[PDB]
Amino acid sequence: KTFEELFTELQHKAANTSRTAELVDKGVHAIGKKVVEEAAEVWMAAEYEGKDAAAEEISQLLYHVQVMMVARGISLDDVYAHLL
Amino acid sequence: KTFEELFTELQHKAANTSRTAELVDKGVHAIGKKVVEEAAEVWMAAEYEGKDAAAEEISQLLYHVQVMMVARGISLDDVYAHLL
Amino acid sequence: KTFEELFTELQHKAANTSRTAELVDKGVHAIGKKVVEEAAEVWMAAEYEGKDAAAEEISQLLYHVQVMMVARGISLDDVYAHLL
Amino acid sequence: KTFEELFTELQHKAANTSRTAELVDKGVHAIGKKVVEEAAEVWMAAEYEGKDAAAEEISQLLYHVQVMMVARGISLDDVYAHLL
Repeated sequence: KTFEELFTELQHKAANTSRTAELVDKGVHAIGKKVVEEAAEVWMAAEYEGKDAAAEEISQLLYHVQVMMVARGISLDDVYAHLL
Repeated sequence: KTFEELFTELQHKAANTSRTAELVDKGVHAIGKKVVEEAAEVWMAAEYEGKDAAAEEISQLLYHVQVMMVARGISLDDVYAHLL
Repeated sequence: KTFEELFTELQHKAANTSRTAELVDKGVHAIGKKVVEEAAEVWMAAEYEGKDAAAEEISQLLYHVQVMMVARGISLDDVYAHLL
Repeated sequence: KTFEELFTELQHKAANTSRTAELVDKGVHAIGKKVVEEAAEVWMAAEYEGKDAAAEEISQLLYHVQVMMVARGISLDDVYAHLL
């Protein structure tokens, strides 16, 4: 249920394709389009929709950011080190 | 050092202003501009820069996403419930 | 060759589908994804690529902005009135 | 009143500062933030607001795209050549 647990789950699913979202294969460009569209959706939901809708969009944004981390070999420690 | 720990730290700093980034006062629009500009920076860094640069940009994005959550009263449980 | 001429060409192609890009049918959400992704690409090219590459990305952005105008029934006069 | 005329007006105002918006001085990064935030505003207005509000946001996006062209030395011919 932790951010760290779900991330390790994604690193394993990326070790290989046709089941769960394999954007890692498509690459940075494809993942970047999603990050960018989701950020706009997060802003949109935060402004016009309810808390639940905003939380759903935020989860999609986080998911794609995590996928981008997996695609570039970035770890939670690398990111956390900067969150300070 | 956990995503959950840093988030609770921000919820407290939002209980009041002029010290650490108080975007919560400015509102959703101000935070949204940041989320959107940071997403594009994340994509840019992921494509042209190194792993560390990408991780720094990602941390900035996550920070602003967390701020947006604080501003809208969204909790980690709300978001995590959707990450599944 | 004028912005105004190409726009009127697009308004006609939207009067009906399967030839040239018919995003008007898919709707605002689909065109919005493109505008938001191209905006980031424009920023990216402007920063890391040459003038021609940046011009190509800018043309893609303008095209999708124009499509959004068509999809929402917005005219050049409506927009131009605000450009002042 | 034409896209081409307003653009030539901006090229002259960029020949020098403190009157009309001088982004050109601040550079690509500052203009890029605007392009990226305006694209999200364009999408937002297109989805939730009226035609006029969408037109106003579109005008702001075009203005900044034009400024970006000025800042990078890109001409209308360069862009128009690609719009085909």
